[PDB]
Parts: sequence; structure tokens; C-alpha cells
Amino acid sequence: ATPSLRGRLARLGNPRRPILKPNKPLILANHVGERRREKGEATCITEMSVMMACWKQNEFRDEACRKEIQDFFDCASRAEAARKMRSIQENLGELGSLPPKKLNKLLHRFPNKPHV
Amino acid sequence: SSFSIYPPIPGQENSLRWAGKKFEEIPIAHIKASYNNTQIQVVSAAHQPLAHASCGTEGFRNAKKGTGIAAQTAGIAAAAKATGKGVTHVRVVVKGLGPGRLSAIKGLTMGGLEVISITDNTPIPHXGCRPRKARRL
Amino acid sequence: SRYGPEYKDPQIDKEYYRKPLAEQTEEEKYERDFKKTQLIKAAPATKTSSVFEDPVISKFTNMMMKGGNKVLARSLMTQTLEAVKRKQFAKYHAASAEEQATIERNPYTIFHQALKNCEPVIGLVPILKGGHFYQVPVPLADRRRRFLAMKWMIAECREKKHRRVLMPEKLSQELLEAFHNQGPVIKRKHDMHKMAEANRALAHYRWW
Amino acid sequence: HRFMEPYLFGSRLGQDIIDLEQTAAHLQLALNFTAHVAYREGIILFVSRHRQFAHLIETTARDCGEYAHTRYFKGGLLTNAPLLLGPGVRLPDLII
Amino acid sequence: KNILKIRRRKMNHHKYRKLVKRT
Amino acid sequence: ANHLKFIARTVMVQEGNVEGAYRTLNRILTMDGLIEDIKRRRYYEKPCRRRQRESYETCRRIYNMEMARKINFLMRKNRADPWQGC
RNA sequence: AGAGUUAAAUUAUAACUAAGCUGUAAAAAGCCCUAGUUAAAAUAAAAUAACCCACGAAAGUGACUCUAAUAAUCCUGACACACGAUAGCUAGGACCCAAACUGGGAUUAGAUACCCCACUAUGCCUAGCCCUAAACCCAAAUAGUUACAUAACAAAACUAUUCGCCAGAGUACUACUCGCAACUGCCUAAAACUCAAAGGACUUGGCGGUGCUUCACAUCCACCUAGAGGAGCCUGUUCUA
Ligand SMILES: [K+]
Ligand SMILES: [K+]
Ligand SMILES: [K+]
Ligand SMILES: [Mg+2]
Ligand SMILES: [Mg+2]
Ligand SMILES: [Mg+2]
Ligand SMILES: [Mg+2]
Ligand SMILES: [Mg+2]
Ligand SMILES: [Mg+2]
Ligand SMILES: [Mg+2]
Ligand SMILES: [Mg+2]
Ligand SMILES: [Mg+2]
Ligand SMILES: [Mg+2]
Ligand SMILES: [Mg+2]
Ligand SMILES: [Mg+2]
Ligand SMILES: [Mg+2]
Ligand SMILES: [Mg+2]
Ligand SMILES: [Mg+2]
Ligand SMILES: [Mg+2]
Ligand SMILES: [Mg+2]
Ligand SMILES: [Mg+2]
Ligand SMILES: [Mg+2]
Ligand SMILES: [Mg+2]
Ligand SMILES: [Mg+2]
Ligand SMILES: [Mg+2]
Ligand SMILES: [Mg+2]
Ligand SMILES: [Mg+2]
Ligand SMILES: [Mg+2]
Ligand SMILES: [Mg+2]
Ligand SMILES: [Mg+2]
Ligand SMILES: [Mg+2]
Ligand SMILES: [Mg+2]
Ligand SMILES: [Mg+2]
Ligand SMILES: [Mg+2]
Ligand SMILES: [Mg+2]
Ligand SMILES: [Mg+2]
Ligand SMILES: [Mg+2]
Ligand SMILES: [Mg+2]
Repeated sequence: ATPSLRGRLARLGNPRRPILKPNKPLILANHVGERRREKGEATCITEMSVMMACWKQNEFRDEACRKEIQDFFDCASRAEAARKMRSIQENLGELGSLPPKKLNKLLHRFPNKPHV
Repeated sequence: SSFSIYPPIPGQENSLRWAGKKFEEIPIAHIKASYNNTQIQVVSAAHQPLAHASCGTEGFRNAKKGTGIAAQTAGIAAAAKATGKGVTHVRVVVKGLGPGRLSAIKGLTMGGLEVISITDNTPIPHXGCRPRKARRL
Repeated sequence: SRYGPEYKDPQIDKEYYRKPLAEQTEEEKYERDFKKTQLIKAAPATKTSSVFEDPVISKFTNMMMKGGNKVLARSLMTQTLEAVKRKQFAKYHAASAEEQATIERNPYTIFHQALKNCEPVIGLVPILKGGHFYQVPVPLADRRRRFLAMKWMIAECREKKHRRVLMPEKLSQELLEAFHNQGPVIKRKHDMHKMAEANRALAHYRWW
Repeated sequence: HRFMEPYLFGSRLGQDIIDLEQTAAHLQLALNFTAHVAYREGIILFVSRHRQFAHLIETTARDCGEYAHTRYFKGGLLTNAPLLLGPGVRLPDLII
Repeated sequence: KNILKIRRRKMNHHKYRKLVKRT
Repeated sequence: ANHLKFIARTVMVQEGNVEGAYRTLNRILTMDGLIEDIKRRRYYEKPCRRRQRESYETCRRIYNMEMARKINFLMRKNRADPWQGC
């Protein structure tokens, strides 16, 4: 449930001292904020480290590191595939919640009335 | 297959023995993951130390030792020294919050050591020493 | 670009058209290629349907070209393949019974195998953070690795060769050296691995 | 709304009930006023911005021979009539 | 904003607190 | 220090995976708010900043939980409009 | 306001193992009498409950328990009486930890600053003093009305009784004077002189080493090829003449 907004803000007819001092007025806007892009992180680290172990153990020659080298290539392709497809599908995937453009139109049909 | 997250209470008698020994008999792996270093120590059920390893002792130096990879290598090294003394399962206790928590956990997994229980014992003062001031970077 | 967005890259392989009845999905692909009435670009002058060509040779031939002398670049690539063939033929003659069926006399097999050993596995890209540049390793893509191997071959045989020794013979020597994993190009490939392994803790800086 | 308090008979479980006795008195004058302006050859415009009866209201005006505007209302229609419609335009004498 | 007056009163007090210290 | 060990903030792995068990532990701490608490105890915040932080956390929790209700309340009005081109 | 009490953390201290430990965007300095684990006083501070809004006149108060306890049969009122965070002073006691000043390291043209390490006054208890705050909810107390009515902005507008305060800006939380356990202090508080403005709110534009999202196909980075700056010569400027 929503926290009570009774006797919180600084008002003339308020005996209780202020509890909340908002930066901007608590008025619902007719639009929601855009989704925030997820910050990236380095990929293929658990596979690069094991690759470096074989290189240091065999004088930097891939004559015996073939198993590790291929997985590093596989991880690079796997990370490449996911990175070059996340942006397009996430816009309309919606995770069950309408994209920001649809919510803005929905809110405009039923706007908030501060005046009158 | 009813599996309970909570540990088997010592007071009761739970028929869950790993490698022929009880829950409390299994050694402990302490992980102190600070913001600049990761220290791993394995101790016996009687709190007798078996092996010790950290990002500093593995060749990593200065800023490098605070990264995740350094903690991952320390986990591999600590497990190898522990496995040499003949330990299969260990109850890992994580101390503090840092960038090396995840790497050290899987470092023991890939080093030839098996974990069964995870505990977080971060120092949480209940009101305690006054910490240092803020950094106006 | 005089070609509009509708034009596409032509298909040159003759075998792709002569045996289409053995597959169904591929049949739908090219039957709609003209049913959509999509325009086709003119055939490039370099690529041809001759069975004696090879895509890796054409790219290597183009890079050797300086200015606009395609004839000279093709002439140099012809002699280099001949020079490699002559050396391997001579070595085959002066060999024992077990050594005879070891030497490869196919320059195309040697050329393809040589470049696959000069390709670095992990590269470096500078990243600026905190007012300083840190060399951060990255998983270079296959096209970049293939291109980087060719550039190293050309760079080495153009700079540190003697003035008397001709280009076709100097490049032939390095191809055999790279075929045995002992050429200076292989040394340069390992040197890039040395720097990448040294900065293995800086991989966290990159954000992709 | 605050101005509709006199016209409300009461509220039934949070639902307002409009006093039809005052509705009948108002509707009697409204229909009487509507007919007289139609008797004198007056232009009557049906305005209703509601997307459930737009077709019904549009067809209703056609049968009566009068005009209807149930579409989007432009800003300068009734005020800046000469620019929107034409040089000399006769403004409607009644709006419903 | 009113900060144009607090700063003016800040400098005067800061200079007065050095006139006392010097003499 | 005085309580029994290996009872509080402890989870047990199942079927031999450890990444899944660790994520369960983090959800336990995040829901109880310890993760943010440890972040704020690395340095010291003056009581002036503590109240100013609780006046921004509470205000956000009111606006977010009120805009959330309106979205759910108006969620049913997203079907295809039956009066298109009316 | 007294009296009694301690959960979580930390430290003296002991045992064991390890050779390093702290620290940053990156380092150095410092430490190696150290770090990890187990066992553990004193001092200090009071996770979650708190998305609650209670008590007091205000400043303030939110770990537990007990004792004492929150004026007026319920208006206004000072220069009088009582009180007043934090910093600061005097005397004694405590000191985990934080920490002005100071010393070292780094950065910088300089850095007696931001950043890192060490440590003191002090923050704490008992007794006394000082009586200052953006002591601001910038909105005085007691009764009321939602009528009349939008400068702007903000926290909508107003009536009755009463007290305090306000007469351009700078000079000025200053000079002189009275009182004060104050003596580099607090309160009270001008003038000579200078200017024709100072000031509140708003509008558009520009800008932002402000945040969010998107984008640079010769393009800012990543990245491709050929060149300039090096030599002679040709030609064009500056200077010399
Ligand atoms: K407490
Ligand atoms: K603007
Ligand atoms: K030139
Ligand atoms: Mg009160
Ligand atoms: Mg504001
Ligand atoms: Mg002044
Ligand atoms: Mg204790
Ligand atoms: Mg007391
Ligand atoms: Mg040093
Ligand atoms: Mg110690
Ligand atoms: Mg002591
Ligand atoms: Mg409160
Ligand atoms: Mg009172
Ligand atoms: Mg009372
Ligand atoms: Mg009185
Ligand atoms: Mg005081
Ligand atoms: Mg004090
Ligand atoms: Mg004091
Ligand atoms: Mg004194
Ligand atoms: Mg003293
Ligand atoms: Mg001290
Ligand atoms: Mg200290
Ligand atoms: Mg200094
Ligand atoms: Mg206050
Ligand atoms: Mg005031
Ligand atoms: Mg007041
Ligand atoms: Mg008063
Ligand atoms: Mg009273
Ligand atoms: Mg009142
Ligand atoms: Mg206006
Ligand atoms: Mg006046
Ligand atoms: Mg004056
Ligand atoms: Mg003052
Ligand atoms: Mg004075
Ligand atoms: Mg350019
Ligand atoms: Mg040239
Ligand atoms: Mg030149
Ligand atoms: Mg010249």
C-alpha cells in the first residue's frame, strides 16, 4: 500500500513539523520515463584466464592449447551474437509491461487534472 | 526430492554425511574479499589452518590484485594446496563485500575443491565504531 | 556508389546452379531471387568462375599491389608460387624413403596453411580511462585476424630484406619459415601474445 | 462537479442520481427553443466528441437535414470562420 | 538569487575577522 | 560472536551447483537491505544527510507506487479500439 | 533527570598458519611489533522495526529495565525570571574510533587544496561558563470563514482581538555607548561620504568538463591506404634589406 501522505508536507494548517521536503511537487505527469540502457561488462573472462594458463605453461604455443583456443573463439562468437541482437528485440519484448511509447499514449487518454 | 536451504542443526541428527563425515566435521574456507585484496584461508573443523592464499602471494601486485581475475587465480591456488592435504568438501564463509566474492567462490570449484554451504559473515555494526569521513572526489 | 540499395552481390559459383534439385530450402532462396525481380550488380573484374582461382590469393595479391599495377602484383604472386614450388620439388628429390612422403609440393596448400599459423588469437586496443591509456586485450574477429596475418607478411618482406634479393624469392622463404612455425612472423605473433598475457588483469576495463 | 449539485436529487451508494423533475423542466424548454429556431430557418449544428455515437449522431443530422460535427474540432473554426471555411460564411444560429 | 547578499556579508565578516587578528 | 555459527545468512547448494546458490544468498540480503546498508557504512554520512536521504527515498516510493497503481488500473484499456474510423 | 544493564562491530592481549599488509582513476609513502583464523575486557556509538510520525515550550529525543514525571476549569503579554544544537574556555577522569592543526606521499606551472598514510585538540563522563546558527516549516499567538477573489513564484484566499518588527542601496552581523563569570567575545547600533540605483519573480536566447536516450559510413574513438613536417629545387607569405 502507498505510504500515507497525511500531515507530512509543510502546510499552514499543519501542526506537525514537516517530515517530507520534496524537490519537485508530487504531481503525476502524463508520461513515464524511458527505459535505462543496461551497462555492459567484460565478457569471456572465465575462458580467457584458462587460455592464458596453457600459453604460460607451453611457451606461448598453441600446439597443445587447441581445446582452450577454440572455446575462446566460441565465447567470442557467443558474446557477439547476444550483443548484436539484444537491442532490437528488447524494445518490443516488453517483459510483459508495455513499452514507454505505448504507456505515454495510454496516459494521454486519461490525463491527470491538477487544475479546476 | 525435498531439499532444505537451512543448514542441518547440530542439535538434531540429520542423515546427510559428505565423504563419511558429518556436517560440522567438514573444513571451513574463509574468504575475506576487501575492496583491494582477496584473502583465502582453509581451516579444519578444529580451526587448524591447512593452506593460505591471496592475490598478493600469487604474483598480482598493487591495483591488479583487486580485480576479479586475481581472486579467481587465488581460489585455484588455494584449492590445489588444500587438495594436496586431502580435503574434498569445504564450507565456505564469505567475509565482507568486494569485487572478489564471485571469482573466489568459483575459483575453489575449478581448483579441484567442492563446496556445499555458503555463509556471509560481513561485519555489520549495530549502531559501533564511527567510520571514516566521505571522499569528495 | 553508382549502385542503388536494391542491387545485390552476384553469385559466381557454377556448382551452386548445376545441382539445385538435391535441396529444398536453397531452391526457395534463388527462385525468389529473380521472382522478387531484384537487380544484380555487374560481375567484378577480379573474381571469375575459373576453378583455378582462390579468394585468399586475390586478397593477398591486391595488398601487394602498389599504385595501380595489377599486372605487376599478379606477376609477383605468380613467381612466388613458382619459387615455392621449385624449392619443395628440389627438397623432395634429395630425401630418404620416409622423408619423401612428408614434403608438400602444393603451393596453395602451403599458402593457406602458412597464414593460418600467423594469425594472432587475441589482440590489443588502447582504452582511455583516468587520463591514461591502458592496453586492454580483446577477442579480435576472424576477418581482422585474417587481415592482420597478411599485413605482417607484407610488412616483414618489404622492410628487412636485402636490396639485392628479389621480392618473389624473399616472400617464398618466409612462407616456408611460417609453414614450420619458425619464421619471424611467428615470432611477432608470439610477441603480441606476450603483451596480451602480461596485461591479463586489465581486461575488466573494456565494456563489450 | 461543483455546479451540478443543485441538479442532483441525491447519491445512491456513491452513485449520483440526477433529478429528472428538473430534467423534464429543462428539456421542455430546450426542445421548445430548438424548434422555434428551426421554424425561423436557422442553422443547427450537432457537436459531440465521443467515439461511440459518432456515426449515430452523424446519421441523425442527415435525416433532420441539419449539420453535424462529430470529428476533431479545429482551433479557429467558429472564431476565425472566414479563413477556415470561406470568404463569406453564415455562422450557425444554434449549437447542440 | 539572494546569494548575492550572503556572499557580500561573508566577505565583510571574513575581512573583519582578519583586522582583529592582525591588530 | 556469542551466537552459534553457520545458522544465520547461510544457504546450502543442491545438485552440485554453486552459482545458483550464491544468487539465492544475494536475494536474501537485498530483500533485507543489508547490501545497501554495507554500501552506506563504508563511509560516514552526517545526520543532516541521513534525513535528506530518507526524504528522497520516501518520496520516490510514494510516486512510484502511485504511478504503478494507475498503470495497472488503466491496463485493461489497451485492447484494440472497437470504434476505429468512427 | 537519576540508578542499573548489553546485544552486533572494533581494540589491548594469546595461540596457529602465511610473507607480505594497507591504499588509489593510477601510484608512492606508511607498516612487516604485520595479515588471516580461534578465544576476549574497557571506552564509544545505538543495524532491521521506521513505507510508522509519537513526546517536549524551543533547541531536541527513537538499545533494554526500574524510580520520579510532562504548569493553567482549558485568551494576548516584555528590556523581567527560566532555558537554549554545535563549536569554544576552566578543573578532574576516560580514549575503541573519527578527527581541524601538523608531518610524509602523490597531483599541479605553484597545491601551505581536492586524493592517500600517521597522530593531537576535541567529539565522551562529572562540576562551572559561554548564550551564537540557513536557532528556517524563512509563514507570530488566540478564535474562526470558503464567502469576496488568481501580480509573479511558492506551501490557495481572508476576517476579529493583541504584541513584536519594517522608512532606498553600499558604508554596516562596522565605529562610539550601556550591561555581561564575555577580554580576538556577545547584545544594543549610527554618521561623514559615494551612487540613481539596489532588490523579488518571470520570459525568450546562448552556454554547461549537468543527467537520460539516440547518432557520426572519410568519421570523434576503435580501425584502412597514400602523404606533409626531415634534403635539394620551384613558388607564396612574415622578417631582414
Ligand atoms: K542498537
Ligand atoms: K531555454
Ligand atoms: K612541403
Ligand atoms: Mg507538537
Ligand atoms: Mg526547491
Ligand atoms: Mg563589503
Ligand atoms: Mg560484544
Ligand atoms: Mg545525567
Ligand atoms: Mg614502498
Ligand atoms: Mg593482528
Ligand atoms: Mg585500554
Ligand atoms: Mg521524525
Ligand atoms: Mg505551550
Ligand atoms: Mg501540558
Ligand atoms: Mg501569558
Ligand atoms: Mg549552548
Ligand atoms: Mg559542546
Ligand atoms: Mg566541548
Ligand atoms: Mg580565556
Ligand atoms: Mg579539559
Ligand atoms: Mg585523543
Ligand atoms: Mg586514528
Ligand atoms: Mg604536505
Ligand atoms: Mg532546527
Ligand atoms: Mg526568523
Ligand atoms: Mg518562529
Ligand atoms: Mg507572541
Ligand atoms: Mg498556550
Ligand atoms: Mg489557528
Ligand atoms: Mg502568466
Ligand atoms: Mg513604503
Ligand atoms: Mg541609509
Ligand atoms: Mg555574528
Ligand atoms: Mg560587533
Ligand atoms: Mg579525416
Ligand atoms: Mg610523393
Ligand atoms: Mg620539406
Ligand atoms: Mg620557401
